Amino acid sequence: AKTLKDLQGWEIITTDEQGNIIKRLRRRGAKTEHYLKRSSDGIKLGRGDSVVMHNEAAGTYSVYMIQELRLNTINNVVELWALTYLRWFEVNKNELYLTAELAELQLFNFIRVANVMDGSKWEVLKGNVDPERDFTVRYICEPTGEKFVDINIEDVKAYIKKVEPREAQEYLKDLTL
Amino acid sequence: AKTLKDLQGWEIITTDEQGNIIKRLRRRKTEHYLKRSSDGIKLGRGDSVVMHNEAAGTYSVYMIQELRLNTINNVVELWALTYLRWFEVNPLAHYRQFNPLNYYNKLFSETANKNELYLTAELAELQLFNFIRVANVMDGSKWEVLKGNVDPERDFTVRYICEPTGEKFVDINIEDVKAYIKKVEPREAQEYLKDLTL
Amino acid sequence: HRKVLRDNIQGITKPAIRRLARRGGVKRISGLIYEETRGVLKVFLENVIRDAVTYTEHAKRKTVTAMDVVYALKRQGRTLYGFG
Amino acid sequence: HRKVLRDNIQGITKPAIRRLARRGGVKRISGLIYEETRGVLKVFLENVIRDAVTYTEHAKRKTVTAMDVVYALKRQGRTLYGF
Amino acid sequence: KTRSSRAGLQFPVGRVHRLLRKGNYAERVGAGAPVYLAAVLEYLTAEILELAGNAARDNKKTRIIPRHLQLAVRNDEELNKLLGRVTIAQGGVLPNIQSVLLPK
Amino acid sequence: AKAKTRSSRAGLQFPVGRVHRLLRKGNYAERVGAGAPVYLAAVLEYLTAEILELAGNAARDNKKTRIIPRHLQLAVRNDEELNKLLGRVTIAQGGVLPNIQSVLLPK
Amino acid sequence: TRKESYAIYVYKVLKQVHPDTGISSKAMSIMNSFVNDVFERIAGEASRLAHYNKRSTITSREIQTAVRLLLPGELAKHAVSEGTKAVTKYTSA
Amino acid sequence: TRKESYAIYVYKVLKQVHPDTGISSKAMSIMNSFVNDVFERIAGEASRLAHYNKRSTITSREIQTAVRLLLPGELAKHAVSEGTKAVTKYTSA
Amino acid sequence: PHRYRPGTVALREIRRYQKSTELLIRKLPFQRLVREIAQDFKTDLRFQSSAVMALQEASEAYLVALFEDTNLCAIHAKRVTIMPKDIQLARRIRGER
Amino acid sequence: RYRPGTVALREIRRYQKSTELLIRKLPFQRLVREIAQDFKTDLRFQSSAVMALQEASEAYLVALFEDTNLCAIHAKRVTIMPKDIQLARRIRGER
DNA sequence: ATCGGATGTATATATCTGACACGTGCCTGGAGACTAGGGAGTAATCCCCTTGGCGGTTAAAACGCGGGGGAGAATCCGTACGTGCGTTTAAGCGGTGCTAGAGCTGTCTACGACCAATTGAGCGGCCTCGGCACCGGGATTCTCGAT
DNA sequence: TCGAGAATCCCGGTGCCGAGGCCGCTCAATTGGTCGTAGACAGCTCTAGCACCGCTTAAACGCACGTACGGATTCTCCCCCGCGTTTTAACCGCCAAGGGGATTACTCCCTAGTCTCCAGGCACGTGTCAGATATATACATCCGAT
Repeated sequence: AKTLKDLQGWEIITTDEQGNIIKRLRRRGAKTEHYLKRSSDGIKLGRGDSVVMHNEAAGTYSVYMIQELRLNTINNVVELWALTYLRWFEVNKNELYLTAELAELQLFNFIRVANVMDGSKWEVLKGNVDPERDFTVRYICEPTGEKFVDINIEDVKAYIKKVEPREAQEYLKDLTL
Repeated sequence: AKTLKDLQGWEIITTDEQGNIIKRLRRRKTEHYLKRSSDGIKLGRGDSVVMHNEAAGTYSVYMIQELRLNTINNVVELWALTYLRWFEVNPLAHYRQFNPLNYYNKLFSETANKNELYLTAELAELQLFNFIRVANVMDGSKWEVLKGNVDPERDFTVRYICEPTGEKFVDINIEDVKAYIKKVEPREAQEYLKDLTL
Repeated sequence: HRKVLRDNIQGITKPAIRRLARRGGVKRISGLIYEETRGVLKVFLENVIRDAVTYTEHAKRKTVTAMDVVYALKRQGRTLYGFG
Repeated sequence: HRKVLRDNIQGITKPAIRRLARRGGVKRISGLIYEETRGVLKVFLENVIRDAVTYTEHAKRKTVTAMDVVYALKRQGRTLYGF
Repeated sequence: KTRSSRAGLQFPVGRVHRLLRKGNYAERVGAGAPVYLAAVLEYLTAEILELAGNAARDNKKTRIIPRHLQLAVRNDEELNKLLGRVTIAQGGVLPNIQSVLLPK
Repeated sequence: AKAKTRSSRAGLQFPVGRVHRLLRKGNYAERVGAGAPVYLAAVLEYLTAEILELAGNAARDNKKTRIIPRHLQLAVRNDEELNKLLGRVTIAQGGVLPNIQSVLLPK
Repeated sequence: TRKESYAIYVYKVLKQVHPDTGISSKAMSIMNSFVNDVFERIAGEASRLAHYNKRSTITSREIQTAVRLLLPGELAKHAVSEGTKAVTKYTSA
Repeated sequence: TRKESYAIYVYKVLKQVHPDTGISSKAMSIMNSFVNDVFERIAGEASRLAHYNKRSTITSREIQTAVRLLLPGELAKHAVSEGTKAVTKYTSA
Repeated sequence: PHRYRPGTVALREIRRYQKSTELLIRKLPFQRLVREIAQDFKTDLRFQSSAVMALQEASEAYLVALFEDTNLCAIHAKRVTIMPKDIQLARRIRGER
Repeated sequence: RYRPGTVALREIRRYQKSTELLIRKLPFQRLVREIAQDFKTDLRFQSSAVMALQEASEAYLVALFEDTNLCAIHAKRVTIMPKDIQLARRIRGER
């Protein structure tokens, strides 16, 4: 969000490590995590969560993975940093591809929250598939659309949730060379 | 001088080696002095002057050592080493270093010379509205060769260098002091004359 | 989809660090020196570029100009001439 | 006429310099260290006091106050708190 | 009802505004700058005072002397980076002896 | 009557009116006396003349009729006081002075 | 004459973070010098920011950018946060 | 639009010091940066001087004291000279 | 087969790279490095040519000065070979670590 | 009697846990006045002024001694030498 | 290694004391209520300059190998520095006494801000030529292995 | 310390693009006033900086003794330099698209300004309690004897 009137439907929730927090004094060795809750139905977006956004620049829609949550930058009250996915037409139409290319998302383009699984979970759950909600991610490649390296997407979710962004980004960069 | 009109009767002249100037850029040391225009009286480094000390009430002789220019309070500052009058010395120190307090005062005031000054390593800023005339300083030999024609206001002699407290006298050539003041920068000359008596 | 930039710190080649040291009057260079120099240069550039992007963002611009680098350097006590 | 203050840099005694070095984590001290330290301290105080006296004279005062010293120290990149 | 009371702070928003207006920093000063500036100063004072109080209680002293301030500042990385070229009077130094100089 | 620039009254080349404007509107003080711009412009012109003299000597030593930044770096770093004034300053395209330690020399 | 400081405010802050803790007069002067130093740093940086962009006003935006330039690490985070809270209250009351 | 500089003045001073000597654009921009840096330094020091003495005006005395604070050694002396001359001419006209 | 002794070509390179002012790092790798460092602050940034040129000027200046200090630190240990310990000491005295 | 070095380490710990000034007040005040005598004649100093001067000087010298100790250890030594101070002041930029 | 003596230190408790925390009068600075002139928000448009691409050259980078020499380890010697102990010195203190000068005040004047008319100084654009870059050819100055 | 080989240096020739001079042409510097207040300045108050005296005793100085540390010295291993060969991607010239940097114009929001009103915070004063100081008592540590 740029202004304060651009996130009226949302709310910023702060957590110590896993429990809820609502405080000021910089505590020693306690890094605070942030996420944002849409009050319309209490939808929570934090690090690791993959979302679907309306990409009006391409005419289609794009899928991202929230990596970092900058609060109160010197231009945007909230900056949503996310890794980009490569859709099917940039290389099964519900198989995505992770990239280290980052992007800044604005909340007014949010649609739903993508359910990303691997190959085993994709074969296990074939009869109950939703085209606009469930996706599978097996590889990670470059933004150009080549050099595919298979990786468990659940482990990547956990690692983005755990380690700091400035380290995981460089980690994902050197995974394809 | 504090303001410009405080030196209105004077003029600042600078010479580099011999010639005069009426420079801007630096070059590979300029000397400054001030001339009274009513009679062309030149005060430079090493020159001895007499000042009206309105604190003691009498007068006091000084030796110009440095000529600071364009300070943040004075347009021209006149730094000078101080001399010691015959009544500003310690009689006990001279009677113990060379050989009841009133008796030594008697001995000194009767036997000493009225115009024998002594240098000091302490300096005092001078102002031109207390200047009288330029002093002529002799050494040990020239004071004895010139005994008959001695102006009591223009002729003085200095043989020893001592501390301002008036003790620990050390003799040195006063003409060599006049030369050494003009030769080297004041930062080193003041230090040298300071450690001559410790 | 812009071109992915990775391992560009390796672009500071060994002969480049060698030339920089030769200008600094260094006769012999240990092996581990080059990696250390790459790290130190990364730290320096990170600080300067973070401050310059702060200046650019404050001006509500998307193009980092030379004046931003100059202001960041002068803020860090590294005043640079020749760019304004 | 005050007694001439001469070679007061020698007043920075050897035990005082030794204490300063002990605070700085020094175990063994050479001989030339003492005169070297006297010179270093003399240059330091020369610069700082020259700036402080410039500040005092600009205020048309004859007394060097604490604010002059704090301003000089700040001007030389050695900001001092407490005064 | 002072502006410091309206913004829920303890530092004087009015005095900070006066200092910004008459400190020769710019022709005009917005009415939101003193609030933000006083809030930041309050946070910094709070951080230093809380770390100094911790160090003082660890020294079994209920009053904060400059030594507690120096300990709190030099033991905190970001505070020490904030006061790099700054000297705290009556603060001494942190106890640190090199591992080379330990006896054998 | 007729106009007359203050730079002519002071006998300088640097602009006295521009320095006066930069001082009054530069957020330095409430007001600026009429003597500050003259003094400041004079000091700036003197320092510029010093730099330019040393750099022109450095340019003539290479038998070049135009001053390049290398000449400025030579002029600044070979002068003690100018190098002390421009201590924390980087002159772009200036290079370093020809200097090699004693121990690194061949034996 | 009266020469003011930041004593009472630092005392309030100290009693808020540590209710049973006093402070010496020397440490008081140190805290006052620290406050004034940080103030002049932030104000100079905001002034430079306004001057670079040909603006004539020190808004809160310049203060926030100056804080992000001067305060390092997590201090820069929390401080910004605190700066945003006060403003939010001030525009409400 | 117009953005001014010290190019013509630096060129005048150069032709004074070296009549038939030129200067490249990079060196010209370096000279402009130097002039602006010295300006900022002296004007800031004079500003802080006047602010210390509860003064509201920047007189040439503040510039002189700032010069003696900043410029080292003989560079100060000559500079003060070159300042005073200018002033004494301007105050005469 | 003519062959120079170890250290001769080193001193010749010192003299060769001390009398010139050209940038000693390759330009395009440096520009890509600057962009890779800046992409972590704001996405899709643009740079004036003068911006990356000033960055490279300042970077090479800082590295040359640090190398001078590091060589002084190596000589102080009675050595002619700069080592990471010398760089660490140099940046410790400067206050950079 | 202790080995040479034990009393020195005890001095280190003592002077690191304390914050008192390590230089005598009156000789330092005389030094300050002597130095100022070459700048302006007949100057006066508040007690707080000379005290701030002494605090600044002591901080400067102790920090310089820490850097000098590092300079000595870098050369595989445990004794500080004048070349260590000179190198430290050179790296700092004071030289 | 293990154990006793000696040394200085961490530690427990108690005792002054002067520095700190709070009470009080008050006055000068901050708030409330308006107004106004301009700075800043915001949209529209020109156009500059940033991004990107492609092909060919080749100069720089990368790799590898011989080997000189530099870093590092281990040794030996002299001496410089640490550690106590007794003697010498003056720092520190705790008062008094004074007076120079910091500090506050009450004018009153000269000097600087502010605005309107005028222009020529300093800006941007436009050639255009010569100082300098580029390249080659021959001379000079090293470097290094040995008669 | 004498020649063969190899870097650099200096000079002649050619071409190029950037430094310089000049042309209008906006706009900011000048001129010419008026008016407001900042500070120059003499005067009074009175703060505190200078000077001093003697006493106590902690600090500094000098000296004896010994040891451990710095510095010189020899030897050795491997690592970094010189140089040759192969590979690569920097670099230059030329072209095209358009993103976003400036500039302009209109509007209106905001902050300086003032006048009045009042209370927040400071100078002053006072009592009293946490820390500097002290004495003594375990206790860790050092260091040599065994």
